[PDB]
Amino acid sequence: APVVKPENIVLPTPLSVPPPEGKPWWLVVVGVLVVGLLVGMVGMTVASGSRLFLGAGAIFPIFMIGGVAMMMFGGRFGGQQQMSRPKLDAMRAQFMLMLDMLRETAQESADSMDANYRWFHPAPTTLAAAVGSSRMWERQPDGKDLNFGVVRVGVGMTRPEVTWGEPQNMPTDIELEPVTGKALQEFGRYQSVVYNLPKMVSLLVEPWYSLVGEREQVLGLTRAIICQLAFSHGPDHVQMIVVTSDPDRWDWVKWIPHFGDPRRRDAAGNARMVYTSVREFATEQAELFAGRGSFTTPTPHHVIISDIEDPQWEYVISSEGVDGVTFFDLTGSPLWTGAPQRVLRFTDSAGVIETLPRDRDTWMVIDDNAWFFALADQMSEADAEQFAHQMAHWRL
Amino acid sequence: CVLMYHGAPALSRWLSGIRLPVFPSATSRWVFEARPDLPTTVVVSGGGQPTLEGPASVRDVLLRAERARSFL
Amino acid sequence: LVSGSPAVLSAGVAVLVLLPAAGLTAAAVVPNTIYSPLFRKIVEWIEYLCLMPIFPLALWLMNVYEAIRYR
Amino acid sequence: GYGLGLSTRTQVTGYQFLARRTAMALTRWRVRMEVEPGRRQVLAVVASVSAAGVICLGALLWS
Amino acid sequence: GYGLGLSTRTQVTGYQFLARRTAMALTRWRVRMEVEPGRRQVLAVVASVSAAGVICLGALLWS
Repeated sequence: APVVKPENIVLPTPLSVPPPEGKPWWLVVVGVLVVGLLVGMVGMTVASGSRLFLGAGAIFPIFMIGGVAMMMFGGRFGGQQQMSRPKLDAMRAQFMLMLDMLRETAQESADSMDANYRWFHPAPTTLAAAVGSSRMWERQPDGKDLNFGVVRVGVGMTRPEVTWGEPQNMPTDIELEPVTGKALQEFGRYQSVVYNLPKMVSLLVEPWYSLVGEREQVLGLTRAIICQLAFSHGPDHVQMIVVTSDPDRWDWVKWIPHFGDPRRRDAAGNARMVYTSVREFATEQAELFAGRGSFTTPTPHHVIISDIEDPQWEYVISSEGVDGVTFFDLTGSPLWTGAPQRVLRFTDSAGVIETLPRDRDTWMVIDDNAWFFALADQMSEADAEQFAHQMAHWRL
Repeated sequence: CVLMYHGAPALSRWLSGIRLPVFPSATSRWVFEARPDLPTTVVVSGGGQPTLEGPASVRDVLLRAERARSFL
Repeated sequence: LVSGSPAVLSAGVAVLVLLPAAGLTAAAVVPNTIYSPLFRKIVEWIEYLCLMPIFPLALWLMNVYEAIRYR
Repeated sequence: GYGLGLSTRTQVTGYQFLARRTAMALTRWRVRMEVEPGRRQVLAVVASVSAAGVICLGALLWS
Repeated sequence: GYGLGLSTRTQVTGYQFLARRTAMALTRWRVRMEVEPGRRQVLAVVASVSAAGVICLGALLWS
């Protein structure tokens, strides 16, 4: 399996620069007087015309031969001093190269995180491998449990494994040099996240989820979820239930062994755990549990999917849920949408999920405001059926 | 043209519509955790393609650079 | 009005129709665009540089220089 | 402190500073004062006047 | 920061630095900037122009 490592990197301290005080008014008067003298002298050389005067009038005022050095006293008397520029430009360049070294370190870290996440969370299309890496996740609360109950739902941002230590000793905002300050702002802004990684939902932290948006968006995501669980988790660890009013949309699930009821047998094999109503629960085995405590492992973790739109769920489903079972409310209703942290809302036609920001590690909500979460890995019925025809080939 | 040979990289920056950052001259706020969200490119066939994601508006730098080269 | 030259007429109507139109274009463009800090210094210094000539030119209009040369 | 009592030069500059800061608060509606174009352009005026004076002297020397 | 708002000279040099660094990133494909021939040769251009100006003045003094 791949490797990933956290790091901590302190950002460098921006440059400081003293703001120019501005020249006093008499200096301007003196400058104008000096120019007046210079033009008066040369003018009287032109008016006098003799080559002796034309020599003398240039020979005596040659002072720049020393004044090029005496510029150093500009910083003593307070004249204009543009000449510190080269040193500052060198400092800028140096700082920028240091920042580049940090950026490439962030790049390699983000590449490692990407390789790891996509190894754990392949895209739905790629799940047709169906062997070798299939069903390899494990019940037991160590190791694989970090990804046992978690499902890739989309792609989006995440915080890197590098941690940006504070740029200590920040100069005050009048001393702060514009370039290095702005560059560091942009670094902190954009190296804050890795873009287009797999976005994950943990099944172990919410009693249910409710899917609000357009019907085919919601369905496509649901098929993707189902096939992700079916590839990643074996039928002995995760069992599946679909409760529907439109079984034609769900006819593909018959091939998937996770929908097989081990208790009832028919001609085709195990009974399909697809019901046309919540009243059609003739199981009563997933409905003798207690309320659910979010994990911080049941024998199968039942996943019950509903798009029946029936008021009768609120009887067998309290405000807290059932122990070994997580739910997915298709066709979002006020019964299931009573917890915004559970609502995955397709805000944009492409399938942009918004929900609450959750911690990468604990999956716990970090703040209550709804925000961009993912673009959903929506999958077609044909691809789902094709994967199901692959998964039906296996019985281990 | 002898001057223009020296000014040709600068003009090719300027015509390509690359613009260097504004400077926070007096706003005195330097921390902004706005984390710009992905622009997302829908595949032109549409049907059954999960749409792709690029990191920000800054993806237009990749276009502007190739334009700057062509100007130069 | 004082001069009867058609060239003066053409220049006058041209400046009357262009200069406020240029002001309109400046009002539409400038608040939306970015600008380079260098150009912003030129647009500052334009002010001081158009300020400075006016007193010498004024003294030229009074012919103070010619009076002080002669008187 | 009524009347025509004496004042130190540090108070003269302190008042002129408060006058400029109040002028900037009057024409603009910001008082962040790290740079101030008012001074810069009155210096440009001073340059205009001193240049006119200089040329007037340069005119005096002819006879 | 839209519009024609004021800017400090430290921002003027900061922008000119980012302009040179972007120009070097454009003509060459390296941004290690410890030395930069672009500046050196535009200084050579400046030397050419200032020498032409100087000789033009030295030509003016003849009559």
